[PDB]
Amino acid sequence: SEPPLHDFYCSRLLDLVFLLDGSSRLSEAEFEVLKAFVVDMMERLRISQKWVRVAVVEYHDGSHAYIGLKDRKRPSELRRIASQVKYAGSQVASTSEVLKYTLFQIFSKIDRPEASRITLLLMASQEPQRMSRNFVRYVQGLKKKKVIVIPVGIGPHANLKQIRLIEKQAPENKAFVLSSVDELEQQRDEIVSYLCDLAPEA
Amino acid sequence: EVQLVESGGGLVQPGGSLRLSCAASGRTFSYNPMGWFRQAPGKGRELVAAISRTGGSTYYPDSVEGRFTISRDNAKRMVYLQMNSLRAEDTAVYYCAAAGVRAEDGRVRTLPSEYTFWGQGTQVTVSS
Repeated sequence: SEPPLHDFYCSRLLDLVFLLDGSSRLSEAEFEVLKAFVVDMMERLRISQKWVRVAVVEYHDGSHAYIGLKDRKRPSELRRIASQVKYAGSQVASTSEVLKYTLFQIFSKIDRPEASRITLLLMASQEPQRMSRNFVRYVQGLKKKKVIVIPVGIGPHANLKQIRLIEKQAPENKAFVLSSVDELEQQRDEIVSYLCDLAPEA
Repeated sequence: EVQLVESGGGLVQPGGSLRLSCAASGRTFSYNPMGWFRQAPGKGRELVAAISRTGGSTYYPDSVEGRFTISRDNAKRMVYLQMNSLRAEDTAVYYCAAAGVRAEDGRVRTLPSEYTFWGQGTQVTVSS
């Protein structure tokens, strides 16, 4: 066991998925700030197979999974892995494809019905419409598996209408719309309190 | 559950020292904000020391401030109360307690109603 790094320490039943926009709408330095936000959030969670489980995926035209929910590693090592996520700078970061991945790979089987399941979709870009044909189907699929989708729009190129589409599919799908990556550290305490509140204590 | 077990009480002369220990266990223990209460014979329970989840903040009432020190060891899941310059009026049963109301907030807790989990108490007697 590893002791808490902060007074805020979420010890609840939660599967938390971090989906990181891999597009070039974020510079390499801005992506660094996004990764620091993910690490900051992880430091405030009790990461363990019996408490908070985390997954970290960078999405472009396709997914690169760095951490899976079932990965039995020390929190310190998971935070190190997240801090070493490589910059992609891709042209396309498809929200449809990464939500498909979340629905059909991460939550293909619900191992923990007693836990809340939350997807933090950190978006900085807009995928081409030719990739969005099944976007609503995937968001609806996640709703049916009781997966809460929380879009975090970052910067002026975030897909605002997909964010609004996500909010409409289920009332749990609250959105956070930010000016830039610099705002992540300022809203972090609010976001993690909100996510913790969504999870049960027992 | 959360389980708490205290030790370290004793019989001391005025001016003496003790160091109470409280061992926490149970799967739902989350390095909760912890506190020490004391109960003089036939009276109520009073919070005499409190500490945050990390240990970076503490609280004592002015009646024991300067003389009591609360600390914790999260690797060992322990909390401690060092009691210096003991006075006759410190005679009481001392209880270790853990806050279980919105425990994700690890700040120091001063309200007794925030304390959910309790040890069995250890006796401190100060007599000349």
